[PDB]
Amino acid sequence: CAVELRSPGISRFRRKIAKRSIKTLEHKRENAKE
Repeated sequence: CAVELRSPGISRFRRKIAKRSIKTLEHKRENAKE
């Protein structure tokens, strides 16, 4: 099915959920000491 060809349903919002969790992962070992 063409789920991400013309209208990517869920995909435009699934990444926003990941961008909120992944940012915390990035700000863990790279946001401590030096």
